[PDB]
Amino acid sequence: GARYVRQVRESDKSRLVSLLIHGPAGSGKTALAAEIALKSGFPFIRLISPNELSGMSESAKIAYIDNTFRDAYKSPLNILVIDSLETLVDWVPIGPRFSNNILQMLKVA
Amino acid sequence: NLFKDAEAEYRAKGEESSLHIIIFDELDSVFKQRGSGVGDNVVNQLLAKMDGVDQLNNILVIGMTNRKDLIDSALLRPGRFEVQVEIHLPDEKGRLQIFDIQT
Ligand SMILES: Nc1ncnc2c1ncn2[C@@H]1O[C@H](COP(=O)(O)OP(=O)(O)OP(=O)(O)O)[C@@H](O)[C@H]1O
Repeated sequence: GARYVRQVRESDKSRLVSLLIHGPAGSGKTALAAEIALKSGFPFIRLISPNELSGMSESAKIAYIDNTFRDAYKSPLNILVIDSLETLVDWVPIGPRFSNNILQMLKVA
Repeated sequence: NLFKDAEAEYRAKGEESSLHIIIFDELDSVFKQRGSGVGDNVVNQLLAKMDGVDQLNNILVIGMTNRKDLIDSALLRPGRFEVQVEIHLPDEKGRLQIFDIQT
């Protein structure tokens, strides 16, 4: 993680870096992500959890994500943490049902 | 129309005016985040009056609400709604004191 942070700060062509930490449930992922973020010093850090998109409606969620991403494009350096990605896109394995608009937006973003 | 009278006095007297108060209740019912409607008209009309091209420093506006994380993000910038405070439920000493004052 430290290596990636260092590259993202001082480079010329790498202007967008993603990652994906996956593992068995209960393995303690979100803590590790936050720890990797907290030892960077970036001016702008923000987090999106299901706890804040609680009890809203779908359109509200899309609007909220839009606003967050918009705010991410007005400062030199930034970091951004996203949790679960199968809970924002409400996933129930029988049928199987889920919501498509949110997924498509996240894939484009 | 809520700012007319105070404004008149500021123009007349100057810096020797008398304080005015405006109490707002349920601030979370109309002033919601502007996205990308009537709501936007309301938000803009309030924004341009709280602090606009014309200086006005003989006023004090208090606001009361039950959900503090839904007001637009531009109404909470140093200069418009500066100090934010929380009211808890009374503790035991609070109840004793309340009893003292009421009885
Ligand atoms: N490297 C670590 N060392 C010690 N404790 C850790 C470590 N990583 C996580 N934890 C502990 O894990 C707990 C929180 O778990 P956390 O929410 O990160 O799990 P999770 O993988 O996100 O869970 P879930 O899949 O159920 O959403 C805390 O008590 C934290 O101290």
